[PDB]
Amino acid sequence: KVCEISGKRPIVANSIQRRGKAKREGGVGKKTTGISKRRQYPNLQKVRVRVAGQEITFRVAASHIPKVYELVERAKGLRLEGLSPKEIKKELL
RNA sequence: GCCCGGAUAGCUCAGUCGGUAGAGCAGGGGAUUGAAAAUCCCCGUGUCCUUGGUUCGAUUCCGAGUCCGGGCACCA
RNA sequence: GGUAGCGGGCGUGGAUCCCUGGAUGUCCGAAUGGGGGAACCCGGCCGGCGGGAACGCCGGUCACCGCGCUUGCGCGGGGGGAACCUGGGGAACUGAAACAUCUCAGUACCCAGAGGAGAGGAAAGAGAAAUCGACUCCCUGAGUAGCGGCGAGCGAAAGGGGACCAGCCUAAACCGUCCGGCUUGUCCGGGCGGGGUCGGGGGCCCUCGGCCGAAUCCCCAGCCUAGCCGAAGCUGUUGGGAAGCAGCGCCAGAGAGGGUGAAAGCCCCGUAGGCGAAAGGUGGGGGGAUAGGUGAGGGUACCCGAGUACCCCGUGGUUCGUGGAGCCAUGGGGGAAUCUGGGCGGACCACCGCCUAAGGCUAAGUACUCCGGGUGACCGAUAGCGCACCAGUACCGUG
RNA sequence: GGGAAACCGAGUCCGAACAGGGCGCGUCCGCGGCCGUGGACCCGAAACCGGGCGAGCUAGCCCUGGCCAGGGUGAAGCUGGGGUGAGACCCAGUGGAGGCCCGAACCGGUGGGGGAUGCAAACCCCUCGGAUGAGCUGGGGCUAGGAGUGAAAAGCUAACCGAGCCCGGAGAUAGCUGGUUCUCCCCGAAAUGACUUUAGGGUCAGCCUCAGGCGC
RNA sequence: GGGAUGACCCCAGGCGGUAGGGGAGCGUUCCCGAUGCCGAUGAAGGCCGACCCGCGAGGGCGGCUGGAGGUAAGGGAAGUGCGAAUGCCGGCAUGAGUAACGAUAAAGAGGGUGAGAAUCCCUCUCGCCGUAAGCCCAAGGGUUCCUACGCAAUGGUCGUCAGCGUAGGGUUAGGCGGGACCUAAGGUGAAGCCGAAAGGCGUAGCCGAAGGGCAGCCGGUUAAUAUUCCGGCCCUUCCCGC
RNA sequence: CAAAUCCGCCUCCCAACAAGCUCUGCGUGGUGGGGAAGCCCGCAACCCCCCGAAGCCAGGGAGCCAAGAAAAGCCUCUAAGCACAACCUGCGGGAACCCGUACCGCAAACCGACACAGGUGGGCGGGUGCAAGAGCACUCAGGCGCGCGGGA
RNA sequence: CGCUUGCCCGGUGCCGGAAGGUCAAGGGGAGGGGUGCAAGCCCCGAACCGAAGCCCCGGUGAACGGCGGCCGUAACUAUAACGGUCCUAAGGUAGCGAAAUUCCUUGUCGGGUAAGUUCCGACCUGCACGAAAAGCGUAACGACCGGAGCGCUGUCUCGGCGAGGGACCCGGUGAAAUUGAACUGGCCGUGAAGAUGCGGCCUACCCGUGGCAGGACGAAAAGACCCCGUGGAGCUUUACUGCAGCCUGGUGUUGGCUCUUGGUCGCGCCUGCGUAGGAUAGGUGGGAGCCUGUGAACCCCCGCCUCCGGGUGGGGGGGAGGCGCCGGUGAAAUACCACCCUGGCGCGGCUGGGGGCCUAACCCUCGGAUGGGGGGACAGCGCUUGGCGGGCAGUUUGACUG
RNA sequence: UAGAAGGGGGCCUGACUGCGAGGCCUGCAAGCCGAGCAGGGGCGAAAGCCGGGCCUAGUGAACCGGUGGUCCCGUGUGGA
Repeated sequence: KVCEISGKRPIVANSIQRRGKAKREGGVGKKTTGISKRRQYPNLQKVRVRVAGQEITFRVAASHIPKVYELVERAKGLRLEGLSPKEIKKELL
């Protein structure tokens, strides 16, 4: 699934199996014994964090963890209550 | 093809951190006992592969040649 | 209405009939009060009807999600569409005279989204020209340059001819205000407003002020949705019938065509030519109005889009299949600078040049044909659409 | 025009070479024959892949109901009697157990005959297996295509399953088999060789034909 | 060879033919020729001929049929010629008056009716079923129920008959069965979790029945309905008032 | 998942293969209906014995191991509330909606292209005889002779 | 159910082994190269450290599996209790045996029959039984397969008669596969080698109805069998290549405090005893002076190293003296000062391994918690490295060929 | 084939570079024989002979790579 901050989501990539010797060394070069489709995923993770009274957690790529703690800070100038951890986040840019 | 180890007594192997060439086994002479062994004394044996060079000389230290032994790859 | 028949009616006091606007429109269906085996059952609240409290009708109103403004109130969305379009996923038969890389192919297909189109789009561009100057589309370039078990095969771009013609708004410094935090400070950060948009510009300090103009609104012309006017021939004869044949005439901006008992410019409907809208659509094509935008110096060096550029690992796009492998995109790890900044010109270094990434919009030229009209060295009932006829019907299948 | 190219040019390339030697004197449209790419003369597979439709037939399990005439055998346990120091134990009576027995309904299919353009795309007659259980059965549910289910045959999954049906890719491919439509005139073959994952298929040579030229 | 090239006369040779190569023609559809030409005193198409012209494919001529179209000379395009494909569509033949007429429970006579009766109606004999071949419900079917007129077809024969044709009748509920009650497997699904899209899970809730809950018995009437209509006896809920 | 006078746990007066209060079945019951075989369509009893369920009283009893649905209606306990409400027991008068109901239904009307010798769940299924029975033979009620026939 | 289930861990599998060999990314960088005028910027790259797997050492049978040959010998002959020799991981035990296993085979004896390739009992030269793909047995059970008797019969010698439903004749209704056209005979021959159809001869007036199956190479199904096609599809494995899954090193999510050790670069101290020689000489260069109130000679208290000869560092006292050249020996000589690792200690940076304890990420739990317990930087997950991998997929497995 | 191709010695390296008229063989592509000119050599006094071996088998197209050289190309220019 997808990063709530960065918008990164799984992609398709190939998997190329080669044998043989680099041309760059010894020679003749490499042959592709096979190729298959497969997918790469974003290293994502949970970040739980304070903000107001409620708990509110984010499921974000590891590479943007910081950007959450940054968002917490710059929502210090903002009126936040209402039994709605759900709307805090929604109202959280 | 590329990177490691090695050659020393008949066999199998230990060495000065440059100045000594040494073990075990086998073979041989004797001690021995009912037989065969196991004890125990005693000796034989060298171009240290190899040609060069460092050096006061070198088995050791370094260029190089040679063969035996490993290790990892490529093959149109 | 497709009219025949009973059995009744209407109309120059202008009917039937055609165009435009409105009214009414059960039940199902995205289906939305709730339920459900689609067209059926069952409710709440407010009002109405019956003698009407129990019963039953009638009208109004009650789904969920997303955005905004004091929990209510406002805007929106949902589904369908012959092709045509963009994005996310994405085969195999086959070809290679076997097959595995390669090919068929980013094809068939699935999914989401857009609209009368869609996509793209104003240079971190092309590439070698003392060069060009957004994007799309056609003709060349060219089966060229290249890619390739260098096999089978795949296959660019620049440049030249045309079509169309258009350019714009923000982020950031700096300034003002409203609100809510803190360690109550000339402070931190949030919403508006102002400033500001570039191949060098902008901000801040000090000395000089004028046209360009909508893609937004308004008005017209024209056009679509009913219709109207239209020239000129008689007789005889053969014949079931004249439009044939014969005598004597006439029109033509009209001798396209169809019809009439056979074969007709002048009998009928038309054709050439010319007319017409109260109402609804359309509409810079032609006129008007705003919104918006236009200079120069000299100094400070405060700002120019960040987990980004950049390097490394894994992949995709391109003619490029690891190759000397750049450029453009990016899942993972590390990780800057603000113009003495940064990317590109096919590893790399140095010279010489090109361009300003990390926010957005933007007509026209192009695509398709459910729909209407025009044509045909197209078919003429085993043809042509599957259907000229009551056909996606009868009939076949659980579907 | 030569050359891989730099390049040179009526020449140019290998070469030291005024040796030798290799290559070096029209276009446009119409018409007709043949070739390449596209189904490319027409009909035909067994199969492969994609998206859907099927558990109202059949297989398993889940929820809730229903059904099994009448006979037969007689487990344990009770109660009494006996036995012993106490007991084990042994008798009678009672009692009604069980993937027990006979046999309908009901579930099944063992042997033989009939049927064989059938009454019937699995039937009929005689005979036979089970029948309180690992039992049969109605209604409501769930699992699917390299997947389900299976007391296990590769069985079943809507009258043909060693991988269902429908539509599409699609006019797959088919070195194989079949078929190919009016008339007259002139000429008229081959069934050999070489190579071929080749051997009933091909490529070159050979043998048929037409046009132009040459002329014993 | 003539050679007044005449495509006509004279002379001399060649002419079996599969795969194939080459050369000439004939016919089918459509276009120019066309605002023309033929045509009811008869177009196209159809049927006949012993006649005329062509080597032949073909083309003329004549007679009958047909009733509104046809289209030269000279040229141009192509869906252009069938006997075979276990070819495709349709029509009609052969087997042939042949095998069959769907349980071996079984028939006979007399009266009706009618154009017409082995096959319809009535009566009397005979035979077959009777944990059925009888009666009552559930599913599924969808007017087949009842009546009046009928018999072309459907019926394995016949048909005056019918589950057939035309037309009109006929299904009545507080208490029977479902729904304005309940929950079962399972399904759906607030909160909530997951997945490239499509979508997959899931607490409470909701749907879901032949299981739980729940008030009707005995008689009579129709051509065709009956715990539904009618009669006697016996019940259940709501609402208002005392 | 204390809110209870209800449940559940202790403790002690009475009371116990009972009585008492309940709730079903069958019997009877005011009275209402029905009512053969027989002639051309028609006279109005209803009593006594015997066999007897697999049905009823039903949540009955015993034995056994494999240890045998949920929820509402229905009783009771209290919450907020409310006590001029509100329930409960009689008695009177009102009110009581939607859908199905013909016919075939082991079959010629359903599944099998057919008026097909096949397939199809629940209840009733009389009498006599053969040991029993839903078995077998005949037979009640009721229904049929199977939509081609005649001769040899 | 009963009685039992022997021997072989060479090879395959699985289980155990903190050593050792091989080993990918990664760490590390001796040294090389391209370019710049250079600062630099760019490529390659050797030692060494570096997982799972593999090698290696062991275990393991109700784990895959396996369980011998040739010659000789007893006072008749026959045969061998005994013996020799080769091979193996080990050489088949008990029990059964011409068998659902036996080729030779109808083995040979016996039983049953008048006669018995079958059947039952025996014997073994078991082509080719054998212990949990169990061995030898076993009351009761069986629409299972074999061999026998008794009873009874149309099964048969060997057929007969009879019944009903069809077959046949008449009235009504009326199909089918098949079909080049047909005026459709025998024998010998002939022919693409099995003739109604050609040749010669022989037979035979025209047309039907009930019967039979020898022929029309009769009908039906574009042969399963055999080939053939560089045709298809299901199954297998130590066939090829991949993929799901599982294992594993480095990273990220990932943090505190200790102890213990590696490798590297700094520096600061040591380190060295052949023969001779004052005495324990590392090299090479410098070198005529150095040391002491920056308290020297001598003694005692005390650490470390040793070739046991000595070398060297501290503390306390004490007082004014110490060394080299020269000399002499040796290849090389001395005091003092330099760069230099031959090996070692001490603080340093720089990364890198193992042990513990913590709690605060992550995960599990607790009468529902802004909290308490438990695990804990491990586990899970992202990217990446190498391995195992018929559990799954695509395919290849030649031609000639009397 | 001894009128040496056989046996023995001396000096050598033509087991050359650049070409090659003309033919054998032949579907293709391959295989074979080769006089002669230029250059620089060996043996011989010279004539001359030598472009491996008495002769006919001892072999493998293209593709992809390795090493050593050289006139060539070198993605704006120099170099890589």
